[PDB]
Amino acid sequence: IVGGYTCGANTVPYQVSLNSGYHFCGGSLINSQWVVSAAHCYKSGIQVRLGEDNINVVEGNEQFISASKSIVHPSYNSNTLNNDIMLIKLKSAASLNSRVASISLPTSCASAGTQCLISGWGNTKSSGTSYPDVLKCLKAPILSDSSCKSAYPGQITSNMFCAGYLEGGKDSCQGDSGGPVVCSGKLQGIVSWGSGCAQKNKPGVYTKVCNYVSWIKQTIASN
Ligand SMILES: NC(=[NH2+])N1CCCCC1
Ligand SMILES: [Ca+2]
Repeated sequence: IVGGYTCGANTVPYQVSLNSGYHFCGGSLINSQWVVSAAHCYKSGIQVRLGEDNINVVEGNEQFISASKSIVHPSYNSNTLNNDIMLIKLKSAASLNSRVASISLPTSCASAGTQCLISGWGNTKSSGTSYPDVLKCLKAPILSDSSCKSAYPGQITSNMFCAGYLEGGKDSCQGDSGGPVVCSGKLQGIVSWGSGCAQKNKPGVYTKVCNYVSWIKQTIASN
């Protein structure tokens, strides 16, 4: 997260870290057995880390649970990142508490101008590299589809939206992928892609979760 702030420990209790020997992506807990992330975060051997603040220190509220299965969206296109969403099932259910909590799925799509909370352990610099140990947060509005498509001609589908600031300085970044965009208490986005980080006229691009609720619910009910 570039241009954000330190969330505070466990203040984003649905935020998970995906670990394969190291943190490599975020995700969101949607019930005690299932996490939503980005398809471009797919790999085998994922351990889901819940209750994290400092990802380099055991602080006492963590749960580390291996994934038993991962399901990439059937229509995911790795060239274009269309349908950049996957589901991860936990081998054992998480123990839900104030610091390990699920986030609700949308009942409809959110409007442009709605303010959202984006979070992750990704790079905090727009030129160069610095990774935080603790979770970072950014408040950012959903941008109009026209400003999104103007920034990325030919690349935006109906399964994507932009959020952030056209003036630059505030954005998600490498290592935030797969993590949440929450608006009005609902998981509306997944950190997906962008051009650089926090650059002018290049807002972040997010998977549009409201298009996937039926797929999510049916997939988890059958797996
Ligand atoms: N929002 C961005 N600029 N991103 C998304 C996360 C990966 C790097 C590009
Ligand atoms: Ca920790």
